[PDB]
Amino acid sequence: ELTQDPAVSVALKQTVTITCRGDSLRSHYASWYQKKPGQAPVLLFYGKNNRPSGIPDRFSGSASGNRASLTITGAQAEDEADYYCSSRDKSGSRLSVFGGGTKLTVLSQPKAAPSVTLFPPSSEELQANKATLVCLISDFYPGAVTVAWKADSSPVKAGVETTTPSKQSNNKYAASSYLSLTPEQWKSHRSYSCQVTHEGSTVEKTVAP
Amino acid sequence: EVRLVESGGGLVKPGGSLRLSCSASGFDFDNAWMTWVRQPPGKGLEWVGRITGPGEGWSVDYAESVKGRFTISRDNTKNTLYLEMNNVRTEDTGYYFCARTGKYYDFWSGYAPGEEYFQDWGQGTLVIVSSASTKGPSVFPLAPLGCLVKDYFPEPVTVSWNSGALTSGVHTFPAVLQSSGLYSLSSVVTVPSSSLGTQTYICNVNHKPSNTKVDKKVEPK
Repeated sequence: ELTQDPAVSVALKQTVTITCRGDSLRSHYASWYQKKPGQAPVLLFYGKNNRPSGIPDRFSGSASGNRASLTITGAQAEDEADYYCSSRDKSGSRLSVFGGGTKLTVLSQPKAAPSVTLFPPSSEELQANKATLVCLISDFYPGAVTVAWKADSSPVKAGVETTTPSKQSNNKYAASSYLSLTPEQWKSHRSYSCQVTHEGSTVEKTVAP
Repeated sequence: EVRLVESGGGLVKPGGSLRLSCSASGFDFDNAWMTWVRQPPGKGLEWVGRITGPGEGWSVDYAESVKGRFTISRDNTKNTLYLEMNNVRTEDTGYYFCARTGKYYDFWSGYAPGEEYFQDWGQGTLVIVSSASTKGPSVFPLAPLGCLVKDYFPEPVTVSWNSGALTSGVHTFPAVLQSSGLYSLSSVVTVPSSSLGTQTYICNVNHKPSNTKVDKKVEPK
C-alpha cells in the first residue's frame, strides 16, 4: 500500500531523498522513522513540517500528490539505517501501515574487493552421507554482494543459504554462502564454483573432488 | 524521562500462546494512545495494533494479519500495556515494540485527517515462533584452514583455536539461519603454509544448550 525503494546509497555530507508512494498519501500525512539493528525506531518527522526536538536539522520532510519524501541534507555516517514511512492504510480506515522500508547506505569507506575462500566437502562429512561447500567472503566494502553457485558452469538453483553481510571490526564486511549437496552430486560434476559479484566485478573460486 | 520497557518475549512453538507486556512512566500513560509494532528479523516494520484513550472509548484496532488472534489491553492502575498472542505462527516471529502514540490533528479547523505518529518507543522484546528443537552441531574440519559448525539450534556456539592460543588471523563468520530453522557457521584461520606439519591446529566448539563440546583437529587431506 505504501511503497519505497528498497535500497539507496549516499556519499558522506551529500544530499539524499527517500520517497514513499501510495494512494493514502493524496489525503493523509506520513511520518518517518529511522531503524538501526538492535535499537528501537526513532521518529524523525511527521505531518506538515514537524520535526521532534533532538532530531538534527539535516532531516526534513515534504509531500505532494501521492508521494511523501524524507530528505537528509548532509548525510553523516550515523545516518546509515533503514528508513520507513508510515500513514493510514486507506481513507476511512482506522489502521496504520509502514512502507516497505529503504536501506540507506552511507559510503564511509573506500571500495574494497572481497577476499573469497571456498572449501570442498569434508571427508568426515561425506562419510555421513552429507556434503556442503563453504564459500567465505570477507573484507569487502560496501556491504552488498550477490553469490552465484555453478555446477560445471551450470547454475545451481537449490540448497543455497547465504548470510546478509555483517560489519567486521575493520569496518569492512563479511558474508558466507553454503551449498548443500548429496555425495552423488558432488562426484557427478567435475567442479563446483562460488561466484561472488561485488560492485559489478565478479570473483570466482573453484573446488573439485 | 519517558520510559517504555517491553518484556515477555522468548521461544514459543507454533500454535502456542504468549503474553507480552510494556510498562511505562514519565508521561500521562492513563490517557495515552499506545501502539504495538513488530519487525521480523531482516524484514520491515509492521503495525500490529493500537489501543485508544478515553476520548475514543478505549477502542482497539488490529492489523488484519493478527485480528482474531491477538488482543491488546491496558492496566492503567499498573501503567502496563499488554499484547496477548494466541495460536501464534512462524510469521509472528520478530522484535515487538510498544510505542506511545501521538495524535496530529487540529480539532478547531478540521483541515486534515488526524495522523497517528509514534514518538516514544521501548527497546523491544524478541519473540521466536519456531518448531525447532534443541540440536547439537556437527563439526567438520575444513582442510587447507577452518571448522564447519553445522545444523545447530539454538544460538550461540563458541569457537576457539588451540584452546585460545591461536587468536591471530581467526575469523569466525556470523551464523546463517537456514530454511530448516537450524543454524550453521564457519570459523577460519590464516596460517603460514610452512607451519602446517610443525603445528597441530585444533578448533574447540562449545554449544552449551545441547551440552556439546567438540575439539576437531584440522589437517591437510
